[PDB]
Amino acid sequence: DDDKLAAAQYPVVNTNYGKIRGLRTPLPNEILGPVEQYLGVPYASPPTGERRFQPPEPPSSWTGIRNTTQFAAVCPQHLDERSLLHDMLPIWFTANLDTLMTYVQDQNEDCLYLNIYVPTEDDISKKPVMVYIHGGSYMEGTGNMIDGSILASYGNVIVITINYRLGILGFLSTGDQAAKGNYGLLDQIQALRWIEENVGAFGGDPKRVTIFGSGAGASCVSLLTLSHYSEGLFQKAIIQSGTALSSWAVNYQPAKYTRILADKVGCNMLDTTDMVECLRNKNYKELIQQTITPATYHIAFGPVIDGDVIPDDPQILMEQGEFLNYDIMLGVNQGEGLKFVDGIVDNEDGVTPNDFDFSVSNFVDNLYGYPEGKDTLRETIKFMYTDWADKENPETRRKTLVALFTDHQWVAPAVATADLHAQYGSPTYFYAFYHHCQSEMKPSWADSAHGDEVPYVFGIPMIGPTELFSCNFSKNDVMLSAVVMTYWTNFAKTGDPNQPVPVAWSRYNPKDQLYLHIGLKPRVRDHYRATKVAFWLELVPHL
Amino acid sequence: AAQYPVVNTNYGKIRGLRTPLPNEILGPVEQYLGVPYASPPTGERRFQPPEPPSSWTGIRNTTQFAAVCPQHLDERSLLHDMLPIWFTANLDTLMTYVQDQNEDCLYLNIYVPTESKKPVMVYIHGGSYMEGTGNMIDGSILASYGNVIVITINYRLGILGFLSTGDQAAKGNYGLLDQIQALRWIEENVGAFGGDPKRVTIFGSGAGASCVSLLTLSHYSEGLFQKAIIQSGTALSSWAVNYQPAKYTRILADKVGCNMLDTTDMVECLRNKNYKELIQQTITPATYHIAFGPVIDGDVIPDDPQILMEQGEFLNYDIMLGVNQGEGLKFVDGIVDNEDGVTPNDFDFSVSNFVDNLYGYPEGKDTLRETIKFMYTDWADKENPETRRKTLVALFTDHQWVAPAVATADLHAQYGSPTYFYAFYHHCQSEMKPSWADSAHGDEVPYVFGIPMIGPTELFSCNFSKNDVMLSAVVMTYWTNFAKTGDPNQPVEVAWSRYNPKDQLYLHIGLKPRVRDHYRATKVAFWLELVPHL
Ligand SMILES: *[C@@H]1O[C@H](CO)[C@@H](O)[C@H](O)[C@H]1NC(C)=O
Ligand SMILES: *[C@@H]1O[C@H](CO)[C@@H](O)[C@H](O)[C@H]1NC(C)=O
Ligand SMILES: *[C@@H]1O[C@H](CO)[C@@H](O)[C@H](O)[C@H]1NC(C)=O
Ligand SMILES: *[C@H]1O[C@H](CO)[C@@H](O)[C@H](O)[C@H]1NC(C)=O
Ligand SMILES: [Cl-]
Ligand SMILES: [Cl-]
Ligand SMILES: [Cl-]
Ligand SMILES: [Cl-]
Ligand SMILES: [Cl-]
Ligand SMILES: [Cl-]
Ligand code: NA
Repeated sequence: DDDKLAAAQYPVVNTNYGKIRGLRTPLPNEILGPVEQYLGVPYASPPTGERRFQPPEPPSSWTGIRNTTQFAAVCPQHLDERSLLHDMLPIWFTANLDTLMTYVQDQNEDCLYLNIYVPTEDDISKKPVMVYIHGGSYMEGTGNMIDGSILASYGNVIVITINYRLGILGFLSTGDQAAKGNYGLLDQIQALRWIEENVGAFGGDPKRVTIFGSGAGASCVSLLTLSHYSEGLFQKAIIQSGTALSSWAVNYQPAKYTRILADKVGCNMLDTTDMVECLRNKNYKELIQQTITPATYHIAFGPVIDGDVIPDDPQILMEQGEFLNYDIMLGVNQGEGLKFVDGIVDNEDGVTPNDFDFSVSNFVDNLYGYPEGKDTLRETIKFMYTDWADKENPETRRKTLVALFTDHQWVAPAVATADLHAQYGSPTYFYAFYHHCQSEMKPSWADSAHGDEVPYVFGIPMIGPTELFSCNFSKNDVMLSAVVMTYWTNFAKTGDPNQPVPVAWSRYNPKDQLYLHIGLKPRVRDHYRATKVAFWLELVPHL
Repeated sequence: AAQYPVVNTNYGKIRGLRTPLPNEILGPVEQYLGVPYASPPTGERRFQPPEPPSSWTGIRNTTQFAAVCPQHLDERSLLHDMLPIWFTANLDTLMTYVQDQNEDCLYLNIYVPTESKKPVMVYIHGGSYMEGTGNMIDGSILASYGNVIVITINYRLGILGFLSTGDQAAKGNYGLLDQIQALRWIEENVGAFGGDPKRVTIFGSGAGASCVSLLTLSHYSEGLFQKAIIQSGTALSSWAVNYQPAKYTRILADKVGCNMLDTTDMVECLRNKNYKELIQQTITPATYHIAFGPVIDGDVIPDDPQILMEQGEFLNYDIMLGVNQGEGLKFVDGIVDNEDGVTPNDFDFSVSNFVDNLYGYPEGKDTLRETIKFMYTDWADKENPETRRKTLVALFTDHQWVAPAVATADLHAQYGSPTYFYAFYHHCQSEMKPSWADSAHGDEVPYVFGIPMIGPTELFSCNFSKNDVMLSAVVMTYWTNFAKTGDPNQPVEVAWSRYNPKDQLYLHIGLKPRVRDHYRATKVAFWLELVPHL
């Protein structure tokens, strides 16, 4: 280096595709060191024209030095704001999205970019790498929305956020060879390949890559641990409030929704090859502006069992042992399913016996459909989710309904995953998350909800302002963020959330079933919601 | 001499005895033993309702127990293995009471304290309708301690009390009608003993509690008592009522040479048999059921007890009822290992058999079996073999005692009739009880009758401490306050709140008595609400 100061302030890295120039970025927090930011790094060719509804290809090489100093365009996205998938998004998701200048007026089908946050800290070795897969129900979001600077600086790990194709463009499938689906997953895989080959140039360790995600990102992470395409690309996974086993994780009726789309957009031809080519040439505004409403608690565009990328049912893939070679941390938040009681809560924060019966009846219609012994099943669910010690209390009735949806959609599938992963000694760690930041939009009576661990994972309380991310942070929030980031980055470094940086988080196994209660008072407990989980995992599959 | 008090009854004068009690600060008691309350149910009056007794001239001695009703003591029986540890598990020391038997057995015993007209507590013994006697309970301590008259009764048992053809040849329920006739006698005569016929409480344990429950639901009981205490039994359990009397009467009649198909001829033939010929026969009912007991006759018991309760027949009475923590102890006989545990195989076997025996085959038997297995598994400690033992005791206790007691209480308290509920959580030290066992079937009886205030007796079967003495005083005060006022808190203690279906307040009775709520509410709702849909 000749101009050593320029080389420090505007660091240049030589990738396999050419040189890029990033930005050394100080962090306002006095005790956090600067990070190098490389924003808008292309990891694949633009999936445009004939590459729409096709797997991603490697990016083009270049000569000279390419600036990677600001966020690239976001993947095209729209979704009906009354959609159940839209209403299940975190309380902070939309407001934070609208903060992004790239989101607001820089959507582009050319969107396969990633963002890299490198600690400037000097190890006097190669740093662990944490790769984040954002949520948003497969339809919305961007890696740009998460600043990985503080996690990187606090943990002395490289943090990478990725953009992958969303919605129709990422997941359209015909259920046959014309459009095999899973484009967004293949994008994630191609990012991980790029990372494997290029992260060494940033001082990163390809042999210590952890993938992590929340919501639909956690479903993606779970699905990647079960695909042969992912092998040798990462060694650890953290799975936050999502799984491969939930009703909205996989689309079992892709052809139906693709046809509904085609007909809304002037592609009424029956031949699937011609229909796909017609959609392939449609202006993308036309496509993403359509409202294709799935059956309740299901998805219209998302991952499919294609027989290749996802060879079979996720339960079967877990039973066959695909994910056993990864160390896995996974968990849930106490009241993920808060939106389940949207509409049915009164001004005294209660629900009526009538509302309860209706809600359970609709739950069974939508999630079980018409199984052997449906009437028995509905009755047994009502019984299990009634508090017989206080059966006239309307506020308790509200709580049990949130519990029903939380248990079924998040808790039982997480525990099933944990049990399938831990059953032969593969390292497994389970958490239940009990804290949430103060937010005026949230009801007083609400527990930790869907997306509420995310501010703690990314160290947002340390950024500076008390009022950010739809939160009002306290000193306890700062402490809890530090606890969480230490566990998460320790895990990335060693596969053990207790090592090397200093309460002991014990390993999960199906026998003792130890889990970390994460809150202001972290503590190891056992058999999380054991009776309700056993209900869903053991009794119900016979009713 | 004052040692031999004479009382004029409506039928003639009787001589009893003034008995000192070992304790000097408990008053003496006058005892009138073997008082006839009905004519002998013999000859043509076998299998007929009881008639009033005959009058007599002069003074008739009522100075010793009369002969008990015929009964066989059989260790092959489950209705025998069911009986309290004190009842029959002590053998040659119970035979003391049951050796002098006679079909002429319609006698009662009266215990009058010597301290206005006194309340009267009338006790109906248990023994599965098949065995026992009032003579086995000495009412002297309860009477003297509570300042109430205590009366124990003998009623026809087994075949002679309960044989029925299921038609008009033998309508059944002779034993219940005996109890009614004793209550009539008491209503008409107890005044001569200083008793108040307007303050009569009936009480019973086990099958005696089932009898009490059934009497609250019979129009024949009207005007004979105002209060009931119902200890560890109901009208609603599988062994309370015989829904198949003709079957078992036919089996008996065939063993004994009464093979006629005409039921009038079969009954008259049975009348001609020696009673010993009858009580000797092994007649084995379906498991958890009875061969000879109360029947739905259309008269004494017009309909299913559930239906009688919903029509409100017992709404006039003030009722105290309860159960013991671990009633169903015998359910796990033979499957508890030397470390007090039960295996998962023995758990699955017990539950499966439980369902075969109590549900037979309802709409969805497999669903039912798997659901019961789920509900009685401790999913937070799935491998613990001692917990597995506890949950089996709980299964049987919940089904046979707790759920039907709560159903009875709810139906009684529904529209504001005074109702009190208890759960009994203490038992005396006994070497033939396992160290891990909770309060079992019959374990409240020594406390109700003040047995710790005398000491270990032959029948009980207990070593007693200071705590047992105090618990007896607590129980006797509640029981006798209730007989006095209808309120266990008032004579003219921890406050025992009324039971209603909303708040569901009950008294935890033990060394630390206290009011709690919603006793085993989840398990009770399982049996009462969900299961009838499975
Ligand atoms: C790269 O960014 C820097 C910083 O603003 C700018 O001076 C330089 O001209 C940029 N290079 C190109 C090719 O845009
Ligand atoms: C009544 O009992 C007394 C006291 O034992 C006795 O003196 C008398 O002979 C008895 N009367 C009879 C048997 O008629
Ligand atoms: C009472 O205690 C004695 C010790 O004096 C013991 O031998 C006996 O077995 C106990 N009795 C019962 C019924 O448990
Ligand atoms: C943050 O708390 C302040 C009071 O300190 C309040 O005015 C504001 O509405 C809160 N913001 C959120 C997003 O909860
Ligand atoms: Cl490119
Ligand atoms: Cl996210
Ligand atoms: Cl639970
Ligand atoms: Cl007579
Ligand atoms: Cl008794
Ligand atoms: Cl319970
Ligand atoms: Na700083």
